[PDB]
This record gives sequence, structure tokens and C-alpha cells, in this order.
Amino acid sequence: DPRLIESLSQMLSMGFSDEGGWLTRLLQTKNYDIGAALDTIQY
Amino acid sequence: DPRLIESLSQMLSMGFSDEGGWLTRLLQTKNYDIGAALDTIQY
Repeated sequence: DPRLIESLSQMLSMGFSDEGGWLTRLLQTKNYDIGAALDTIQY
Repeated sequence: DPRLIESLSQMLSMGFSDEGGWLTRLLQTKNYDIGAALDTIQY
């Protein structure tokens, strides 16, 4: 899935981690859209 | 676990939703430590 890959990879490069899959959960909920995930975490 | 309830409630009051359980997941990995959760999301 190039969008899991690129969304998660871009957010790891921004310094987020994925302990316990929290960030994978967030991105899945947000359809792998980085902007929506950033909004949700109030970045 | 009352620590999950209480920490989720405090996070919701800060404007964080828990859509899809991402915030529950984050708080669980952090043992309900709000400082640590905020650090992880770079708040």
C-alpha cells in the first residue's frame, strides 16, 4: 500500500513514532491523509 | 481502568478526539502519562 507507506514514512520523518500502533490507528481512521492526522493531533 | 477514563477525559478537554481509538492506544502505550503522550504527539 503506497499510501500507508508514504503517509507513515513521512510522519516518522517528522519525528512521530508508532508505539503500540497509535499512529497507524490514527492514519487508518484518517484514510492515510497526513493533513487530517496532523489536524487531529493539533500539530 | 479509571486511569484511562481520567486521562482520556483530560485529553478530550484539550480538543483531542479519540476517533478510531488512536488516543486510547497512545495513552495505553504511555501508561496514562499525559506529559509523555503530549511529548509523543509533539504538542
